[PDB]
Amino acid sequence: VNSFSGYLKLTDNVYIKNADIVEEAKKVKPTVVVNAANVYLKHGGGVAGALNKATNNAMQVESDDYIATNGPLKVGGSCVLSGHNLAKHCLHVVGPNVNKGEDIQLLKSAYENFNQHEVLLAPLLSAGIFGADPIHSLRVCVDTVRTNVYLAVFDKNLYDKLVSSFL
Ligand SMILES: O=C(O)C[C@@H]1CN(c2ncnc3[nH]c4cc(F)ccc4c23)C[C@H](CO)O1
Repeated sequence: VNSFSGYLKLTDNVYIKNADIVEEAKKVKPTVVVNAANVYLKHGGGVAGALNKATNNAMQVESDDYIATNGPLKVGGSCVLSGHNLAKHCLHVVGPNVNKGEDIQLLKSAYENFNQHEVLLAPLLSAGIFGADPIHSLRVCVDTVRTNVYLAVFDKNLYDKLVSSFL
C-alpha cells in the first residue's frame, strides 16, 4: 500500500491521474519525482520550470553544480539529484525533444531509467513542450516501465483523451 490517491489503474504497474505534478509531489512527498529534463539541466519551462520554481530555484542551483562537474546528460539518460521540498529524490530524465529533431526511438531508453526505482511519480516523457505525441509516450511507458509508476497529466482534456484511447 502507498499514499497515491485518485489514480486510474491502466495496467498491473501503471496508474494515471489528472493532476499538477508539483501539487502532487508536495502532498505525497514521494520517494522519487521524475523531471522532464534537458541535457543541460536548464529548468526553464514545462514540467522542469514548474518543478524548479516550486523549489525556489534550489533545483537549478544544484543542477548547475552537477553540470559543472559532470557535463551534460545524454538524450535518453538520467541522473538522481535531490527532491528538495517535493520528494526525497528527483530523477532527471531526458526524453527526446522533437522540436530539436531528436530521435523518438530514444523515448524507450528514457523510460528504461524508471526501472531503477521501485515507485515513481512522473510526467509523460517527451510530452508537452518536448513535442511528442502523449498517446505514444503513454504506450512506450506501459510497454517499457516494469516498476510502479504514477503518471500526473496536467491537462484535463489530454488526460481524458489518454484514458479514452488507451488499449
Ligand atoms: O499537455 C500539455 O498541455 C502540457 C503538459 C505539461 N507537462 C506536465 N505534466 C504534468 N504536470 C505538469 N505540471 C506542469 C506545470 C507547468 F507549469 C508546466 C507543465 C506541467 C506539467 C507534461 C505533459 C506531457 O504530456 O504536457
